[PDB]
Amino acid sequence: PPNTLFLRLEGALQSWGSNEAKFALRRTADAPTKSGVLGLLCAAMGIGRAEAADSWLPKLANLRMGVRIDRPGIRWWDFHTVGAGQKTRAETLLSRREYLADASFLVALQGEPELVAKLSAALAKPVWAIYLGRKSCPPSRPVCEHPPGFYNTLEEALSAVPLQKRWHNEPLPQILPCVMDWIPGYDGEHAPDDAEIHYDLPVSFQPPRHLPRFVIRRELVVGEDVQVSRETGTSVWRPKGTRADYNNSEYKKVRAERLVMDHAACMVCKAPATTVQHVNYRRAGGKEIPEDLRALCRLCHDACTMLEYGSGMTTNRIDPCDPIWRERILAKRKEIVEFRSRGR
Amino acid sequence: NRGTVDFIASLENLKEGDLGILRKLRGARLDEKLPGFDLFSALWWPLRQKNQRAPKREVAWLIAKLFAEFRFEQREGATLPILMGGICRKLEPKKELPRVLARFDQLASLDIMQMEEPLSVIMGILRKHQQVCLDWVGLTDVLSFWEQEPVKREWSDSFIKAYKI
Amino acid sequence: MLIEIHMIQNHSPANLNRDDLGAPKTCYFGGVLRSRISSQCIKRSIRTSNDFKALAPDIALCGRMTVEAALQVAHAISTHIARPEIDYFVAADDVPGEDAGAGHIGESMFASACFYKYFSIDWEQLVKNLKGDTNLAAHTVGAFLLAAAKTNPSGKQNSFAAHNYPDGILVEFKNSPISYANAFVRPVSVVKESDLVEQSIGQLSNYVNDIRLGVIGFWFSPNNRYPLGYKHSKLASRNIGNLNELVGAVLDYIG
Amino acid sequence: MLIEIHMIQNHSPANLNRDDLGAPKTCYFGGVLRSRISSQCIKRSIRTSNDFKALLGGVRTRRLADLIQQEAGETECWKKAQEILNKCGFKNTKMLVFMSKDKIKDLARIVLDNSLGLTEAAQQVANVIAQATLAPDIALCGRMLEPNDKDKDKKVKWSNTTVEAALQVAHAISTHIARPEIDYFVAADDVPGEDAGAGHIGESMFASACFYKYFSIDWEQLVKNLKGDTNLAAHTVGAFLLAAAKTNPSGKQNSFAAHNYPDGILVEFKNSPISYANAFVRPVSVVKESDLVEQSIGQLSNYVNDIRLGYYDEQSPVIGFWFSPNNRYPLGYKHSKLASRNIGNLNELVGAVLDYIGGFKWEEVQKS
Amino acid sequence: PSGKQNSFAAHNYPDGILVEFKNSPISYANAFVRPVSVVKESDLVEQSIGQLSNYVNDIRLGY
DNA sequence: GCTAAGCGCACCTAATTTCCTGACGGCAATCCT
RNA sequence: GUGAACCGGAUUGCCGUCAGGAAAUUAGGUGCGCUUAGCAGUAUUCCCCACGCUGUGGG
Ligand SMILES: [Mg+2]
Repeated sequence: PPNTLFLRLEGALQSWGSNEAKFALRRTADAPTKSGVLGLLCAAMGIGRAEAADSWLPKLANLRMGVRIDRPGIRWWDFHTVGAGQKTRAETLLSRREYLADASFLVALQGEPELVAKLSAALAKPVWAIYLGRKSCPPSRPVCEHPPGFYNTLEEALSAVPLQKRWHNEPLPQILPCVMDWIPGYDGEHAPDDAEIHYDLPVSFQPPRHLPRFVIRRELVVGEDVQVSRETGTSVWRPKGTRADYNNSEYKKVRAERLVMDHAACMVCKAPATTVQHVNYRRAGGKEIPEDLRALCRLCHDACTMLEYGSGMTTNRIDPCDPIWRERILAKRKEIVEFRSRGR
Repeated sequence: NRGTVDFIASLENLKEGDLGILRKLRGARLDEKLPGFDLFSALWWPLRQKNQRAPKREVAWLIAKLFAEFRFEQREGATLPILMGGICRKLEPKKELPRVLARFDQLASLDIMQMEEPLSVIMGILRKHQQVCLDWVGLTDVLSFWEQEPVKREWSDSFIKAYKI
Repeated sequence: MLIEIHMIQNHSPANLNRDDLGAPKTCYFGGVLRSRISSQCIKRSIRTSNDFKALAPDIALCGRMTVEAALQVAHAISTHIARPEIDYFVAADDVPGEDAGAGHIGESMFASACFYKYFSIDWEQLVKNLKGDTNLAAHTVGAFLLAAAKTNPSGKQNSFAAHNYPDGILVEFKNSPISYANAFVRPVSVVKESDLVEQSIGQLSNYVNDIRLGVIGFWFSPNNRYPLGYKHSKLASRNIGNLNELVGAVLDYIG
Repeated sequence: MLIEIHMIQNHSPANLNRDDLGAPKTCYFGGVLRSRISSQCIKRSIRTSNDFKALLGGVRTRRLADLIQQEAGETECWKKAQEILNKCGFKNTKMLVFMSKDKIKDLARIVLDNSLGLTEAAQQVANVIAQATLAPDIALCGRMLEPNDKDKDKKVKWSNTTVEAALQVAHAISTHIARPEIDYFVAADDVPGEDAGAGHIGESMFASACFYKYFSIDWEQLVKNLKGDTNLAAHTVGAFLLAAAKTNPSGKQNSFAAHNYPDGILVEFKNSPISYANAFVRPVSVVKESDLVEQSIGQLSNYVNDIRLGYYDEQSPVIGFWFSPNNRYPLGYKHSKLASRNIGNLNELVGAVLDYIGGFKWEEVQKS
Repeated sequence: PSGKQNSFAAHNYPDGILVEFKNSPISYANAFVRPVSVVKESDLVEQSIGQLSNYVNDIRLGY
């Protein structure tokens, strides 16, 4: 029943090279060529160099497809120096290679249902490593992300799949290009004046022989036929939360529980205790368990807070339960008695 | 934002002797003097308990010391890169203006525990030009939000648009 | 089945890859400019190295004259906005003359970046071009881990001795080849309480916290310096503190 | 066999390195600004250090004809030296040429001052310049030279001038966030006037930071560069250690006399270079207890423990010596007992690393 | 230095002068990397000379 | 066994000048004869 | 395996070198924390254990 298969092509870089490149200058096309997506599917099935040649191209090539450009990635040129010989000699081969940076494509191939089912099954199970046209460009989103469906035409299939926002506040293209294989309509019907030639129909793949094809572009407008999706995640990391409060009900029960086994007694000077102090803030706010809390008196909790404020104590506060942190606590508590007015 | 406006109001309601003990505490921490820590506790602990959006300890201490030192009234729409930046139009553009601009430029590269001295010289430049009002609330919520780049970005181009008028 | 290796490596200020004009190589991602190390740079750095040199191994890992090598690397996209810098040098004449200065009196370019580096191996084809030598393939995968853990691009390093080590390696054995570059569509903004590598690893952790919601993962940080996921949540299958036991666990999972 | 030197050095307010505009060199590391000292400045200060006069043996000059003419009391030969150098490949008073000093003196005097042919004399001069690579500073810093093929005659051939560098120096980055500071200076007029104004007004730029310095020496490449004379290699290593510990870059030292000595040196012996700058990815913030050198040494010890408990080889143990003056700053203050040989003397440290290198004592190797 | 000495007559003579003769220039500023905290029973000058002596002894023994 | 009201100031002035460096140094191969 | 697979931009380097921010300056004028009080001449002293219920083992 589903006659359309969908491919999601997104990565950090991608390069679907055009016809005018097998010299040292090796440029790219603005959209994925038919040979590129056909090769991606051939790797997903996982047949050999000549096994594609032996009656596999026209079964995937008569599938009149479309490619939908979500966002336009910019053309980045990489300065590639091949070492040539590093039989060998000190000569360096010079090259510049074009890549599409930050672009997302959706490719909808329309064909008979069983081929689409086999293509989706092989897309979920790539027997070989698949990439974005060049081996150094692995995909950043799953190629089998969007499920297949049944659609009468290429336009309905390419307008059904939504456009996914990577983050919450990013500029989206109001106008969205779509490039499809030219539907001949009725028998005859010579190609219109806007039909451009494109040498990307594979008939042999070692060495690559490409056949011309007619390629036509429509425009889609988002918000009426292409709809956005939800964010479905978080972008920033934002490490965990400090600043436990002092008025929530879950605080007072733990605070009163810690005042029991300590018998309302301080821990450094053994005075009658009236408050509690925290040792670490790994758990805070309301989530507190009574093994990292120290029952402290009024005159020494203030000294502890006087000492931990700017010592860079981060999370693990002053423990009154080790000898290392204690000997200066008494020296501190010497002078809170000395200068505070007792008189809220 | 709640917790900050009442902090500014309680700082403005402080009397002269309390501001004096805050003035003497300027330049150091609050672990070496008792009444500074008692005052910070009195002005922080109940407002920390009452509101979840209380400012962070060290930025609140910095703003308390700076308000004790300089004592400018709270007024909306009078943040630092507007007032300084309108001050930066009346100076000699080739020598003096780059020097005051570098004085304001230094502020973007400190952490929170040495920040009070370049702020002090900037507010001294403000005091030398008879500036009575400062967005204390605005200064403290952009200072407590110092961990991000967009906040320093809007700080900076606010200075730019104050300069280009 | 595919072995995927996502490595986070913070490099000290240097120039590991140079373009035609001497700048650090630069890519475009997340709607901002990133520092880039080219794939072939990392490939040749891993190859031809006595750290790795210690049917034919390393012909299957990186091909040579229809090999279709099992291991390929992605371009090292930085987790943050690239910060290229001018370094001004002079070369003294070191002979007393009436003037001063003799050298190029030029300017070099350098940048420091935290790189996400993606590596993918297919196991089945790596066995296939090794003629069924499963033990040799396991040994050469362990050798890949050992080398790529401690080999840097041997670019301009005499004047910029950048020999930093990765602070985080995630190894999974998932179904489809996915790169986590989409984790860093956000450039990493640095906060006062956390460092750059911790924030980058946290962004990776918050991104692998998704995808599973809508496979396994071995996490390596030196002596658990950076834990993947600052919680007790089931996000990393095994938090591993040493590289040797990471390689051992991966090898005993494979065989 | 790689010798690795990791030093922690706290400096007084100073301007050791400056860019075009007279500002201290700054680089972004970990997303924050860090004060930077260029590796070329450190290499020059090491080569022009007082612990290098008995070891300095290389000149990198474009005024080679001046050097060749200087060994001639009455034999005036400067235009012919310039002509033979111009035909050698240099195009002018030349490009920068690096080779030994006694070599250029003696060999160029006996070659180019000789009344003989012209093209093959240039070939002899080129052979002398290229083959003169027996100097330990040339062996450490490295050199390759390429002459202009246009001005050179077609009958002059050049041999391999590529000297592989056995020394890798990193740029000294601060362990904390960079603190650029401005010094407003005037210059008073020594004669009085009716106006009382300065002769000049300017702004110098200075910064005080705790720098992390990184050096790496390849012993096999060093003994390949200096050939089989391993005594000179040990002398070079000891002179390098003494110069790196006891010499500062000669920046604005007359106005900023910052000659502080490093509080911590780790000399590690391993076959793979390790940069501990990732210890200071998180900037060092000061606290009430301890100081900046103590905090930086603690962070460095934490990272050293993490690396040893992380990247570790049973086949090649990691081993290093820790330096502190009279054991003032220990490395593993809490738990990291990794430094086996905390050493409180520079000569003892040099002797220990020379003994690990082999059967060498410092007094024995101070004769080559 | 004669900077505002008419309003701040600070003509205090040095409390300690260490004159050393050596071939290489060394400096003792690193003694005061940790700031001097005044205790009640001692002095700022006394503690400054004590820290300077600690660093001088350390440098003399290790360098 | 432990109290409670009421009361908390504003006006004046906030400055002037002048000086702000120069010269020197800027590389070459090698990527079809 | 897809204008694709195999594929470094390589190395040679002190910005350096000269410098007082300098001379001038009262923070002054005004001020009550203050009005009430036995640590004790008793009438339930908060109690767990125990005496024909007023001794007895103590929190
Ligand atoms: Mg106590």
